[PDB]
Amino acid sequence: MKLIIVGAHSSVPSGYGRVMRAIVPRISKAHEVIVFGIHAFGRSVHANIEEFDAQTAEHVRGLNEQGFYYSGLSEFIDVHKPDIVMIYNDPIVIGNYLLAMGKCSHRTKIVLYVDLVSKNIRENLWWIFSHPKVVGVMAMSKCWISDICNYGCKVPINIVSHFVDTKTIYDARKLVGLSEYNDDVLFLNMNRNTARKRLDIYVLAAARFISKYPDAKVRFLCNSHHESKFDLHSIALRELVASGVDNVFTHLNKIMINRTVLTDERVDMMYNACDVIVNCSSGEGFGLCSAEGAVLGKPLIISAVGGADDYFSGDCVYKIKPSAWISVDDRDGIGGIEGIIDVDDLVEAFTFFKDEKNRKEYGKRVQDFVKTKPTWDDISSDIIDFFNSLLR
Amino acid sequence: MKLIIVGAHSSVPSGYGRVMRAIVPRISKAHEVIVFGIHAFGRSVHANIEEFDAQTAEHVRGLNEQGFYYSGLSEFIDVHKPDIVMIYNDPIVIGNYLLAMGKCSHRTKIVLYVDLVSKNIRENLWWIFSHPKVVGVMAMSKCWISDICNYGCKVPINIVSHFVDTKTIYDARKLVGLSEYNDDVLFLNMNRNTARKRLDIYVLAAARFISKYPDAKVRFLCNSHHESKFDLHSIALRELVASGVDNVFTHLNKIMINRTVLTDERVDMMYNACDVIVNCSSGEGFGLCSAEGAVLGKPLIISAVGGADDYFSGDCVYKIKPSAWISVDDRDGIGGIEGIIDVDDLVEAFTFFKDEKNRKEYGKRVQDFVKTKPTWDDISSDIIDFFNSLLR
Ligand SMILES: Nc1nc2c(ncn2[C@@H]2O[C@H](COP(=O)(O)OP(=O)(O)O[C@H]3O[C@H](CO)[C@@H](O)[C@H](O)[C@@H]3O)[C@@H](O)[C@H]2O)c(=O)[nH]1
Ligand SMILES: Nc1nc2c(ncn2[C@@H]2O[C@H](COP(=O)(O)OP(=O)(O)O[C@H]3O[C@H](CO)[C@@H](O)[C@H](O)[C@@H]3O)[C@@H](O)[C@H]2O)c(=O)[nH]1
Repeated sequence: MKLIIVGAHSSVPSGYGRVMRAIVPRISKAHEVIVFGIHAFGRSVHANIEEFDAQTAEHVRGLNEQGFYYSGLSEFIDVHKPDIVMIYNDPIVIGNYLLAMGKCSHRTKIVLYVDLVSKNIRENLWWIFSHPKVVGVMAMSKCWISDICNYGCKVPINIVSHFVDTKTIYDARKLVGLSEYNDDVLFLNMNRNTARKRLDIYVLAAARFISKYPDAKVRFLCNSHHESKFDLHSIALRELVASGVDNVFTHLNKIMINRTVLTDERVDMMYNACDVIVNCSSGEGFGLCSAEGAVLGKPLIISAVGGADDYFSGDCVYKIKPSAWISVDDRDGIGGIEGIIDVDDLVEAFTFFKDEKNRKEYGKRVQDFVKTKPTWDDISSDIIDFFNSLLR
Repeated sequence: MKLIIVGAHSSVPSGYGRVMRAIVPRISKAHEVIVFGIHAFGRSVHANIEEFDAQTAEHVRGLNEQGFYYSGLSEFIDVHKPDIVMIYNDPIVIGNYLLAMGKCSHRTKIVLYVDLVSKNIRENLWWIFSHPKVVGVMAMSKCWISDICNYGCKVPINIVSHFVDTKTIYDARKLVGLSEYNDDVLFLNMNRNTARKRLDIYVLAAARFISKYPDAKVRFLCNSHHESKFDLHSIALRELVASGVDNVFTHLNKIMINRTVLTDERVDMMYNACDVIVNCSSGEGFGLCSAEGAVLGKPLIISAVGGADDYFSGDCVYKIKPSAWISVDDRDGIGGIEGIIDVDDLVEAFTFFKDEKNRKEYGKRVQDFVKTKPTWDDISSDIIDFFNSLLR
C-alpha cells in the first residue's frame, strides 16, 4: 500500500523526531512510504524514501504557520492519493490537520497516533477520535485505551510503545568533569524544567533529605533553561532555611543545575556518570527520561503516572503513587488532570537508594526486565500488522 | 497616640476591606487613627474618622500606581508626623511602601500586618522583616510566627487574628432563589475561583460523589468571574464521562456556579441558606468564609492549611490534611509552597455529611466552639496594647 505519514521531520532532534528516524526506514521495506516532515532543521537523514519539507515550502509560499503547514496538506494528498494517512502529535495539532484536509480530494483512510500525557483532555478535542474518516487509532500505552474509548472512539485501537538505546560509556564520571564528586552517589533527573515534570518536588525532596542527612555524600542533578517558572536553587534554599540545618549554602550546592543544552552523547555520558535516575513528573505518555537509564543498569525512582506505570515493574523499580490530583487546564490548551506525588515519598525513595546494596539489586532488575522489551524492529512490525488488518 | 494605617479603603469588598472596617472604628476611641485608604470603590463608610482616598488622589496627579499611590505615602507621613505607621498587606506591597518611605523626612516606627498565605515565600522579600524602621510585626495566626522568625525577624511578633460577624437570617433559601431545591442538601463554597482556592478539586470531588451516588438529592454551589482560569463545568463534565455514569447533563446541573457578584447581604443569605460549608484551598492566612458559616451552626469541611488549621479544633470540624506539596512560585511574585488535599478525601467528607445526624452534631459543635473565640473588641484592644508596648 501507499502510506502517507504526517509527522516530525528526520532532522528534528526531539522526542517525536527520535521515533520518526527509527520507524520510517523500517516500514520502507514493508510498504511504499512518503513522509510529510514538519519543523525541518536541515536536510533529510534518509537517502531513498521520499520526504516533503513542510517548513521550507511554508517559507516559499509566504506563511508562518509555525512549521506545521496545514494549508498545503490538502494539495499534497490529492497528488499522492494514499491508502492510509497517519497523524502523529498532540491533540491540538491533529485537530488543525483534520480541519485542513476536510476538503481533500482523495478519499483516504486516516490513522491517529496521539501524544497523550494527561487524563480528561478538553472536550473541544475529543471529536478527532470520533472523526468519521479515522478507521484506526494508535496509542503509546495500554492506559490510554480506556480514555480514547471514553472520548467516543468506535474504531480498533492498537498499542504502539517505544524502544530506546543509549550508548554505554565507561569512565563517564571523569569525562563530564564530575571527577571531584567521585565519592558521592549521584541522583539524576534529565527532564526539562516545565510544570508537568515537577522539578519543584525533586528539588524540594533533595533539600528535605539533605537536611535530615546533612553528611551523606550525595549530589542531586537536574536541568533548567533561562528564567523558567521554577527557580530551583531558590526553592531548595527556602526549604533548607525552614529545616533549621546549618551550612545552608554548602548543602544547597549539592543540587547541581545544568543550564546549557547538551549534545546527544553528553546526555549519554550524563546517564552513565550517575547512580540513580529519577522522574517525579505529574504526566507521562511514555517517559523516555527513565527508560534510557534502565538499559544501563541504573536503579529507578519514577512517579507511577501514565505510560511510565504500564511500561515498568515486576517490582524492578521504585514506583511512587500520586497522592493528590489537580487540574492542569491552566497549563496549556490541552488541559486535563494529573497526579501529584508526595514529596516525603520521594525522600523515602532517596534514603532507600543511598544504600549501595539496593542500587545494585534494582539496577540488575531493570536491565534484565528491559531486555525483554520490544525493539524498534518489533514495534515497526506491529505497526504494519495493524495496517494490514484494516485493509483486508 | 497618632496612628496611620496603610490599608484597604472602607468601600473595598475584599478580605482586607472587611477587617479594616472593623478594626479602625474600634482603635478610634482609644487613639487618633487616620487612614491611607487604598483601592477605593467610592464613598467612605465612616462618618467621622479621617480616611484618605489614595486612588483618586493618584488620579488627580495623573498616575497609575494601581490605586496603591506609592508616590504619595512619603509626603503623607511627613505631614501627619504619626507616632506609628501600620502597613497591612502582602510582602510585595509592604516592600514597595517601605521603599516609598525610604526617603521620608519624619522618623517613625513601622508595624507590619503581614498577610502570609504559604510557607517559604521568596527570599528576595525577606528583607522587609528586618528593615531598620520596622519595630514590630503582627501576624494573623500562630502558624506564621515560626516562618517570620526563619525569615530573620528580630522584633516583637504579635498575633492579631480575625473575628466574624454574619447575621442569622430566617427563610434564607427562599430569598436567594433556591426554592426549587428544598429536598436537596446544599454544599457551599464561597471562595473565589483562583488557583489557591482549588475549586478544580471541589468540582472534581463533586463529580466523583455524584457518579458514586446518582440519586442522592444534593447540590454543590461555588463562584466564578467573567473569564478566570478554571472552567468549572468543563472540569465537572469531563470527570462524569470518565466514570461512565448515565444522565450526564442532569448530573452536571447539580453543580451551580454563581457568576454574579454578591452584596454583603446576599453573601450572608447564602451562608444561612446552605447545609454544609466547604473550603478546600491550598493556602489560608486565617481563612474567612469557613469561619463565617461556623457562627450559624453549619458543618464545615476544611483543608487543614495555614490559619484554618490553627483556628478550628479537629473535633468540631471535618479537617482534611494535605496529601501533596507543590511550589507556588508560578502563581505570584510572592510564591511559596502549598499543600493539596486528595480529591477522594473530599468525597469521603461529602458522603460523611450527606447524613443529617452528622450535620446536626458538627453544626452544634462549631457554633459552641467559635463562640469561645476572641471578638473584634478583644482583638482591637490587643492591637492597641501592642502599640503602647512598642512606644514606652
Ligand atoms: N540532545 C539533547 N537531548 C536532550 C537534552 N535534554 C533532554 N534531552 C532528551 O530529550 C528527550 C525528551 O524526552 P521526554 O522528556 O520523555 O519527552 P517530552 O518532552 O516529555 O514529551 C513527550 O515525548 C515522549 C513521546 O514521544 C513521551 O516519553 C513523553 O511522555 C511526552 O509525551 C529525552 O530523550 C532526553 O534524553 C539535551 O540537553 N540535549
Ligand atoms: N462584599 C463581598 N464580600 C465577599 C464576597 N465573596 C467573598 N467575600 C468576603 O471575602 C472575605 C475574605 O476572604 P478570605 O477567606 O479571608 O480569603 P482572602 O481574603 O482572598 O485571602 C487572604 O486574606 C485574609 C487576610 O485578612 C485571610 O483571612 C485569608 O486567610 C488569606 O490570607 C470573606 O469574609 C468573605 O465574606 C462577595 O461576593 N462580596
